[PDB]
Amino acid sequence: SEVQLVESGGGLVQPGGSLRLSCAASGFYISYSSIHWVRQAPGKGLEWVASISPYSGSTYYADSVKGRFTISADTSKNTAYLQMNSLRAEDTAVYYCARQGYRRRSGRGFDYWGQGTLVTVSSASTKGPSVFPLAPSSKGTAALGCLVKDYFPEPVTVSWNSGALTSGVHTFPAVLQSSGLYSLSSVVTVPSSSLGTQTYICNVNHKPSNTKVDKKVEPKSC
Amino acid sequence: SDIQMTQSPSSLSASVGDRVTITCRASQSVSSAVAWYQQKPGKAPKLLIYSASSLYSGVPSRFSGSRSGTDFTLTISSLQPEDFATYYCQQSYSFPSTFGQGTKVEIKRTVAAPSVFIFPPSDEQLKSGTASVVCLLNNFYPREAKVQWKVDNALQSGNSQESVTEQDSKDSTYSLSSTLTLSKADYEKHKVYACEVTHQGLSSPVTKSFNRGEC
RNA sequence: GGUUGCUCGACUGUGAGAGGACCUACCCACUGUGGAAACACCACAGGAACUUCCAACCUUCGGGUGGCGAGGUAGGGCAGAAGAGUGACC
Repeated sequence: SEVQLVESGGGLVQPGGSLRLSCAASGFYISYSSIHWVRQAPGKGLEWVASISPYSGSTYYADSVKGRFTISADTSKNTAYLQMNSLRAEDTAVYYCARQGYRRRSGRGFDYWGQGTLVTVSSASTKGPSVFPLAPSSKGTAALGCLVKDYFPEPVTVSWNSGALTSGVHTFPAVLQSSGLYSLSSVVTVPSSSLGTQTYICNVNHKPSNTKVDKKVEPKSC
Repeated sequence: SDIQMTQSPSSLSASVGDRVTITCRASQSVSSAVAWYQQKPGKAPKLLIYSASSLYSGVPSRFSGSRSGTDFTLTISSLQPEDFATYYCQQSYSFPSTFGQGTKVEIKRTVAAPSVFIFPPSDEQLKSGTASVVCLLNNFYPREAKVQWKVDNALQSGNSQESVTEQDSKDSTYSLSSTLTLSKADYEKHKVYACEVTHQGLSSPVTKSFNRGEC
């Protein structure tokens, strides 16, 4: 099917400020369905936010946002909007968009979801990651990686060899440095033989900063 | 007043091919306006059951919903490894809509000892005055592990941080990255940096280590 | 002048269990299914039950057909009718 949902308009936002999340509908027209926003604070659970009703434009709000958020839809643009004013820290989340399916088929279930846009209410300013190389050693497979240090806000993305190296790769979840910044590291394992002949580059992208870094990871120099 | 969805357990470890029952209890009658979702890390939710008992198009038959009064129960007759997921109930019988706090499921496999490596801080880093030592515990299970940093045989404390991967749904295992962090000055004070792993698969605590400077 | 038939009739009525079902149009409603539909808009089916009624149609006078939102607002139906007449008869 072509049925798709595309969120956009999230990111770092100061407390007290405003955003407007957009949701772009592809495989279906939103005018015949009910459309709902659902958020999820990091590593917390799903929280229902607002919804609007087909044929009536009736809007219903979670009470934790009532009077600070407003839901809406433009039929023509087959888009649904979400205006978030006077945001606070706890508004931080991935904000998902979902289609309540057609009653005859899926009852009141939410049968298609977007990939969600991440909203990051804080005053601390954006910084991009210094990227350092985790060099391998002796003792038939060894491991090498990259250290993605002291960035903010989430997310960064790591790929190896421009995505050509996918197998054996573990990009750890960021942890929160006491600087408030993020650090994380990615690691791949490879048979020791490839060391001298195989170029190994990690690719690090932190869009909030517009930072793209490519760090060639080579063995011990001596 | 808000209908509450109170779902238990918070978490569930089980074997492949077990039966797993997740329960949700609506604070008020919600008829059968209950639906069940499967959410795997970083992915958006997926629909499983929609009229408390009705299997969504394409969902495996091993899943099934059920109402009994205001008690709703999802039920996987036999776990497959892929079924690793946090599961949520939702009530859509009134407004505001409401979700359960969700139930994180885990695979279960035989024991796998951690592969262990240790990484000395990169030369670029030390120039900028920072010094991170990284220790890696690879592809092990069960995840409960104890990492201990010793600097010149001094157990460290409060200067390490670790993060853990989810269960590789194909592997059903875990990986961990414990990172010791110091000022360049504190780093240059000690020769030996050692990372002491204790795990059930290891009959003896494995230590990888290095000396500052060795090529 | 009684009495009583015949006609025009101001106006009042439509009576709820020991007893209220007349018609039509608007509005306004109450309840469920359905409309790509949790509310709103729409179409449709329905106003607990047992009963009571026939203002309505049909009848071979045996009985049959059809019919309920006690919501308003109007036009009518059916029932009275104060008054007008108007006869017959005493």
